[PDB]
Amino acid sequence: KAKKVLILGVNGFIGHHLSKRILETTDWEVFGMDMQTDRLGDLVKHERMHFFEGDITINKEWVEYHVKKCDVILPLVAIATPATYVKQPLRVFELDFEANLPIVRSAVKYGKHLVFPSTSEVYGMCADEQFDPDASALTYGPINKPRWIYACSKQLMDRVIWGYGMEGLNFTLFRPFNWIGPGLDSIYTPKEGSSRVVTQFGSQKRAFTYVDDGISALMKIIENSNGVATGKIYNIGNPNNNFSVRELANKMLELAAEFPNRVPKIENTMQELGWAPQFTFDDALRQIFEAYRGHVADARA
Amino acid sequence: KAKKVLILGVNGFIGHHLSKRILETTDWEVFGMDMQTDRLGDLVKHERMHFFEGDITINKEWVEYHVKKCDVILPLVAIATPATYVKQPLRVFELDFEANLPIVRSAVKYGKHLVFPSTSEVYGMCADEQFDPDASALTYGPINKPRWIYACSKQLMDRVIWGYGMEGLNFTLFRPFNWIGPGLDSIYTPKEGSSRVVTQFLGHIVRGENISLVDGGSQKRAFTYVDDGISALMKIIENSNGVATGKIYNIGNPNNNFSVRELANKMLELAAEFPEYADSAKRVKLVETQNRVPKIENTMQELGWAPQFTFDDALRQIFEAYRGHVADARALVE
Amino acid sequence: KAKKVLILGVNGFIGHHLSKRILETTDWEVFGMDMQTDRLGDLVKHERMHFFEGDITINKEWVEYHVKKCDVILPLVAIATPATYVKQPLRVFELDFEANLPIVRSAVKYGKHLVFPSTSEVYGMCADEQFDPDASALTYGPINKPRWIYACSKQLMDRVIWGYGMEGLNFTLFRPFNWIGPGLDSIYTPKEGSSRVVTQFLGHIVRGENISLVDGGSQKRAFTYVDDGISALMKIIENSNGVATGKIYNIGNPNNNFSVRELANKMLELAAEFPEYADSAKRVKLVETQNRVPKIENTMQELGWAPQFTFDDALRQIFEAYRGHVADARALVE
Amino acid sequence: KAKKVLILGVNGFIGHHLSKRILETTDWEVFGMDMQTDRLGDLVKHERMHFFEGDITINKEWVEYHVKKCDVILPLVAIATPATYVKQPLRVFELDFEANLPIVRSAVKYGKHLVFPSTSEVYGMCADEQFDPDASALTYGPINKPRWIYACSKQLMDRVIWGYGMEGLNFTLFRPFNWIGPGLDSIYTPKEGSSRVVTQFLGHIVRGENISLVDGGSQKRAFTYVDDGISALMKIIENSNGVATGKIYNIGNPNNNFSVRELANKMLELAAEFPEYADSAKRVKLVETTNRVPKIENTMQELGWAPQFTFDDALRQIFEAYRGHVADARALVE
Amino acid sequence: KAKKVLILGVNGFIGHHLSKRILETTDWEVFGMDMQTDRLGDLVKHERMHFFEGDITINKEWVEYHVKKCDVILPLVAIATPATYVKQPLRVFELDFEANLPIVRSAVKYGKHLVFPSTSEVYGMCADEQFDPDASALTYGPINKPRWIYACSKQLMDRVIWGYGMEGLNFTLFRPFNWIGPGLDSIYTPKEGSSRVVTQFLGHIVRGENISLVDGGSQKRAFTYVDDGISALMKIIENSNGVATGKIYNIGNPNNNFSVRELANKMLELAAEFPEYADSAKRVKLVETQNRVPKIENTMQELGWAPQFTFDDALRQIFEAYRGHVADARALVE
Amino acid sequence: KAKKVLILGVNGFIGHHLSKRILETTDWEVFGMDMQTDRLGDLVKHERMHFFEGDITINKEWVEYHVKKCDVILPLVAIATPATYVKQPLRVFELDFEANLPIVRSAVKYGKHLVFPSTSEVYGMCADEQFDPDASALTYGPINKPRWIYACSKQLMDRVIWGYGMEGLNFTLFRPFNWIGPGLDSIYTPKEGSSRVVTQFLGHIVRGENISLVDGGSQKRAFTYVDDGISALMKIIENSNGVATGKIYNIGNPNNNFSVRELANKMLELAAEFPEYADSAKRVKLVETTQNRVPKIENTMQELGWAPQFTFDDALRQIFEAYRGHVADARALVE
Ligand SMILES: [Cl-]
Ligand SMILES: [Cl-]
Ligand SMILES: [Cl-]
Ligand SMILES: [Cl-]
Ligand SMILES: [Cl-]
Ligand SMILES: [Cl-]
Ligand SMILES: [Cl-]
Ligand SMILES: [Cl-]
Ligand SMILES: [Cl-]
Ligand SMILES: [Cl-]
Ligand SMILES: [Cl-]
Ligand SMILES: [Cl-]
Repeated sequence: KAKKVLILGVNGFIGHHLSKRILETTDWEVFGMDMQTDRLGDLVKHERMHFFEGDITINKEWVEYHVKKCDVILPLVAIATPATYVKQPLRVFELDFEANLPIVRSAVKYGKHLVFPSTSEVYGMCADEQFDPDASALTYGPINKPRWIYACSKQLMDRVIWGYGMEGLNFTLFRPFNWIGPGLDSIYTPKEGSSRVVTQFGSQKRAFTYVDDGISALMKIIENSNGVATGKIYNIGNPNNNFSVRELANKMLELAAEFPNRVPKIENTMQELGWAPQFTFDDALRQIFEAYRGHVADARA
Repeated sequence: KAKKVLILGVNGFIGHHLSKRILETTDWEVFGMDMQTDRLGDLVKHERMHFFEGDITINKEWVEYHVKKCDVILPLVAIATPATYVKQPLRVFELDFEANLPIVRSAVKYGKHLVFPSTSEVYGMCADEQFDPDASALTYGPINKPRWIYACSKQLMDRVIWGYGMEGLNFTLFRPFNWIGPGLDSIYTPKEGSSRVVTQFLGHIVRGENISLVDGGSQKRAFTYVDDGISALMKIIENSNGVATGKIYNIGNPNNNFSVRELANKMLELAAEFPEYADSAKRVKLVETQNRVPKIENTMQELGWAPQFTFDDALRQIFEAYRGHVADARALVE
Repeated sequence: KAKKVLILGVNGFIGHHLSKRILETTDWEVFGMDMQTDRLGDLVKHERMHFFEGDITINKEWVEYHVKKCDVILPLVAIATPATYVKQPLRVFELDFEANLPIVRSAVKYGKHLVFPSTSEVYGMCADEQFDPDASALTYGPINKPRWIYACSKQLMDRVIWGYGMEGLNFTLFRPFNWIGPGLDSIYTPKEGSSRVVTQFLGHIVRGENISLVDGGSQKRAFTYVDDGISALMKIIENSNGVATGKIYNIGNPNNNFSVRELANKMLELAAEFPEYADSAKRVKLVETQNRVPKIENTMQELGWAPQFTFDDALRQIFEAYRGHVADARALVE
Repeated sequence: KAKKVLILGVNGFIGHHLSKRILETTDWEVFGMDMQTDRLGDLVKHERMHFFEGDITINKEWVEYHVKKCDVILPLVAIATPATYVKQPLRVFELDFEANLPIVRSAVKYGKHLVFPSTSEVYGMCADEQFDPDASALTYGPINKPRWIYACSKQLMDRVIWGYGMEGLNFTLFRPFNWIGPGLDSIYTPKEGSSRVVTQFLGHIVRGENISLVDGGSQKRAFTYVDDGISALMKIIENSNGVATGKIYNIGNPNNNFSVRELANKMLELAAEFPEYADSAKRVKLVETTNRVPKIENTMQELGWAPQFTFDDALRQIFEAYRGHVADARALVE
Repeated sequence: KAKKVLILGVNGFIGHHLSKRILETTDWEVFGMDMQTDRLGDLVKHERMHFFEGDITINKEWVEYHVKKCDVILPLVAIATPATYVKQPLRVFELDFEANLPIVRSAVKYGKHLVFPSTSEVYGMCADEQFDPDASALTYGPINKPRWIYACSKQLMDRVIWGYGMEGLNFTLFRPFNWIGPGLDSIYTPKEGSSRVVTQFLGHIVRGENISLVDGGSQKRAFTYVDDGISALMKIIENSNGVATGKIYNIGNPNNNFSVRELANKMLELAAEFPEYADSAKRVKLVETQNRVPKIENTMQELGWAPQFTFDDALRQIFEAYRGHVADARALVE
Repeated sequence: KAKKVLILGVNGFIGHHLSKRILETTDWEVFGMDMQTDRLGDLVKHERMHFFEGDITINKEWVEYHVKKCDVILPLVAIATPATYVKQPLRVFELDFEANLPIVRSAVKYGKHLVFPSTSEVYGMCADEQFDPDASALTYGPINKPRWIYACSKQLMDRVIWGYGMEGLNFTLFRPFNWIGPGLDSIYTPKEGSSRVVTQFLGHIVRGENISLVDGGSQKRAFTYVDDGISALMKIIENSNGVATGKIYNIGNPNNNFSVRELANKMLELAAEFPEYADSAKRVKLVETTQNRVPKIENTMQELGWAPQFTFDDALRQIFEAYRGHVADARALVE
């Protein structure tokens, strides 16, 4: 009777944050697949948490089985390191596109709700003051700029999923804009996750989104009250936290003193999900320092 | 000994015209795959022409075998009908991308020269005065406009090929700009090749039907006679000194830049000169319901190539060729 | 050391009652496959009970591994709902026959005991007074009566298994005749096991819904308490001296021969005795919209078995078991 | 535009006689698959006859390709030899059912007309005065009589095809009743087509071997000359106004109703009239070892068809055709 | 963070002794696959011991996943029973070579350290005083002596691994020379590990059965206590600065050099001292029905290793361990 | 009715000579598979010659279909170039063993006669005076000498075939000893058939390039004219009353027993007699760089009714004659 949520790549930034919220705030069962459990801590001991081992490129039977068993499908496995797009464009395509296509097709076959991570980068060099999921044009560079294979792969997957939507697939696309929070993803981790630049730590701006706001929108998508999220595409970002790299540096140091254009349009996200981001840039970063104080070891790695 | 050219989807516009030039002007052997031969006429009786049967979505072993056998690989099979992009986007992805990828991957495996039909559509809503294959940005609409699945499939394919190029694949991408001539592909033929709009307009003229113009036919296009298209293709296949390896060429005549309305008027005027068409053409009503110029600098310089045919010669050649084959012209839009 | 019994589709009527008997009366290990465990209660907690997850149409490797590991193989997964035969005949074939064949073939490959649920329906419109698994002819209606795809699929599987038997497969076929008891499978559960007619009547009765008597409801059938069914299965699994190898057993009580009408009336009269049912049952009308008696002589002598439960005992047990689980009862037809 | 007919298992009795009619009386194209051509006479020469090599159990790609290419699909490959049903029941299931199913599914996928050889045996031990494809019940013996695996495999294939018909498959099932004529398939040839008893009896006769009658050879059967068989098929393939779509036709001559004893005697009487046969025919004794009328009303009415050849006409044709081909006749039982 | 060691075929001689030493003397994690855990004792309790179920011939996905997950890959599954080489050489090839090749290939793909059990038998009838892994010639009998398919399959695997080493594969081959100790694998267990001749002799001794000496039992061999074997394996798996990468190591004690006859005598003589063995030992008849010294110079010097255990100390160790498990000793030859 | 002989890798030395013998002396049908026909001359125009296209690593369906169709199965496709064993051992294994295994398994399934080219190399460093297929030990070097992956792959295949023989497979193994004749396979052609040492010596001689003599070139070998090799093969394919079923035959002329140096000198002397080769041949020097190999053929002679007729000298003279209007094809032997 309880809703079953399938998270592929659950040891990630998103997976462990989403699992926590689910276990703590609902009666849903979590089916979570990954290779390691190091980001989950105590979640795995929870009686509605069901971790299992597998890789989407290898455990095809075990993955398909859980797609049939579950109600809502989150395939979160994906290469999302900008350095890899340039150096090994083919690895990006093989994992983010080719390895995920069967999982999409299983969600179709078994009539499930596919909640898929598109990308904030899908807009590319779009010039709109606000990136509109229903309206903005999508602009990439020429073929001889291979970094664009990431955006192009994600866009094609969006259109393939949209195509299946035209034939009856219940899907929601979401595009996270620079989610940040405790438990940041490791630079080389194969998951849609956290903002790289913030871990590492100049006038390029981006919209930073505290993870709790991101997760809240996701919960509403999974709950899908009245089927409102079906067929829809949502930017999940805080456009009020549009800060430059210099500003990030300066605020992070000003915050560390206490302890011893790519703007997402989110109108449809707010209205349709009854959602609004609560965390200011300042709140967001304060939260990350409060969290990592003990674990200086986990920070470096 | 002789160079071997594999054409997947040979029974049609590019298949016919390319095979013809190859047989008549080189010692190369042609291996052409398709389901039927009714567009090849007498080419099959030539000793250097090797037609064989197969379908790229079915005959995987027989196709791969030919990729290992041949030197140059041209996979022309694809849905390239604008209406289908909107109504059936999944079928466009499945065939144009998904079913061509194993062919690309065989070309990688056996060290062959992959000569792949990219598309003029890949530039999308590009604002550049000339679409430049080494420089222009590529712009599509949002996900809720599914017609863009074609340009997006074709883009991702160009990038996957580019990624193999970075690992040693010998490839050339070509982007035909509105190739037109005798033996146009039927509107629903799943082959890269001939300008659909010109084909559609020709079918209307000969059936005596109205020609419908969106936004008063303001859309401008660069029209290219097939002989010009083929000559650039020949140079790519020859690949003197490896000059075409790693390259992307628009193959178009930027000097034949006309609006869709100008195209309709010109074809209507031309139809009236021919007694085979005039009477159907008389019945045609033009009814009512932005700039796409190819840069061809690299194409002309690297390949020693220049387009020779004006808009006028192009269309005339077309009307000449169909005059005793009006039934063929009429069936172009069925 | 100990016998390992593999049950595929363990989470239901047969899986539950059998497993229980195995755990309480033998030293055998039970390996049970299904998607959920809600029909197994605390059985999973027992050290000789090994539940594992999978679907026969998906987990090919995991199922075959278990066929190699275990000694006796009971593949229970099957659409066995009459309504479904008529409306989705292909689903019945795909699951009951096609998805079960690889499992049969692994039992062959690894030299296991295949204990396979055939069906009392295999006899079809047989005219014999007693359905004899070694002698009775098997009669179905024409192709335009798709209801018979179920019996025909099951007959073909029995013949395939028999063909494997000719080549050395150790098999036993069993044909349950309307097994009934606690934990009936709900009507769309895709498992061989419980009498659908008794299950649907129970559901409708507890819901105060009218009952359908097809063709006046004079078709006579034989009803069997689950404990009698299970006792016989236990004998088959133990297979003392190889007595059940190559054999085909009807498991049912021929003395419990009642018509559909008689069943409905009996169940109505019984429900009136219980406080949980009497109110809803009073609201039940019978609505109008030959003999199927099993020979069990070989089953009796070869397995040293005899059914113990009368019709009344059986139905009584069922009503008692559901008194505290009225929602389970209501859900049987959901 | 011309209709394309696909025959899998073309090199034999049906493939030869069907192909000949098609080529002689229509503009349709034949695509015929087999391993050899020795039974096709001079047909291959015909420019509308397209023979190709392959085996339905091996050449999956080449078979699927031709299914997509063609309009009408006749899969004739099947073990149809009564002795093999008994001794090798698994091979019968594997070829007749399991290897034909992917062909049925390709016909579904590509929207083709599947014209499938069901069997006269599907009725089994039916008691009806005439075997009615829309109504007659179907009765086989028990599982311990494996001969029934042929009829049961064929029945299930019919129900699977029927299930696909419910989802939109354009099919016609046909059941030939002992078709006979020149070019009989030898007894161990795996194709549906010719009467094996007639073929075997001819074998013995030409070889001077005794003919065996079982249970006194009293069983009546309907015998059909091949030309009447083909005329029905042609009407099916033509499918005037879609009338054959979703139908099941017995194709036989109910007026040619003869026992096995009578068949032997008539064949022996007839052989004595032929110099080439008489010396061998004299040595044949009938040795004792220890009714099947087709209803053809729907066939006659929907196809506008009537069987024209008497049993006597039919046998005379056969003896005439083999008269200067004694070796071939002897080979029918090898 | 911590090194992950994958052992395929863990429930046996090497598996138990290796996992124990890993858990006690490192912080590494063990991932061990097998069908059962009965040879693992209490090792499964350890938090760094991860038993999982599977068979390399079936659970392809689960095996490949663990190869990607783990750092060092030990595939121990193989028929290594001499009589089976003779009786079923195909089974030996299929398991030892064909079924292990995909495991090797995954180790290549994912960049892992392949630590592979080659065999002392690979030298065959080598005439060298010391079998040198870097220099000794490898000598087998003719094709009509099927016993050599074992050594031939193992040889080819070593050369295939060496080929992948040339391309970057990080491998180490190890060749155990008659490893012996508690927990000997039963004779028909398909795992590389323990000395079959010693296991067979112990089995007969405890069963009061005769011992067979082929050709007087004058064949000499080197015998190695298990702790000495494991110590070398630990160094290989630690692989300090890649010292064992690309290397081939015999792991034997050349000072324990005894004939089969001397082995039998010494085992019987030592059994007399044990009251649990003495009585069955007196019933044993020794009945009539080449030096094999490993060079270990590279093993000693590269790995910092030396065998500590004398032959007599090794046999007494074995006799002590089986003292309270006579059942287990007797099951060795079943 | 007529016997059907399947030759996989028909466009080369054995394919050509065998196909010719079959067409001229029997009523058998030849089904030959390759990528090209340029080594087949006129043969394809013959009504009992059926050439078809395919590659054993790719056209699995089309190859298996032909195995089922035909009666006798000759899979000739294999890397057999000594330099490639050392440079690319994996490719040798993959083609010679792995890609041939399914063909063997099809022959088992469809009850055919598998006639498999094993190799004289299978004996390895055998010390026997005559290499006996039924008795001689098989000796290779260590793992770190990858040249031995060829002999080891071919040995394992012979043992897998033998194992299927034990369960009923109709097989014959044949081991050519230095078959030499017109139409030599170039040294990089992936086919069993011709002596590489003779082929490379010819190639270098006609190109006026040095010839290498490994370890002084003292090792003696047996050299067999192709006609003698084909005569034995024909008897195997006919297989009258199953004489060849389950058997292993060396096919060589042990009377043509000459050292590698003797071969060089003999070829150089022969080259000097032909105007097309003489100028090139004068330029060749022998380069030394840092064990007899006699086939026993008693079973082959007595079982098959066979004996080699051609001397070393006739054999090489026939080769030199054949190539003299085809100098470019001789030079290509080592390209
Ligand atoms: Cl870039
Ligand atoms: Cl805010
Ligand atoms: Cl659109
Ligand atoms: Cl111009
Ligand atoms: Cl029905
Ligand atoms: Cl009773
Ligand atoms: Cl029978
Ligand atoms: Cl009549
Ligand atoms: Cl042996
Ligand atoms: Cl010592
Ligand atoms: Cl070497
Ligand atoms: Cl001689």
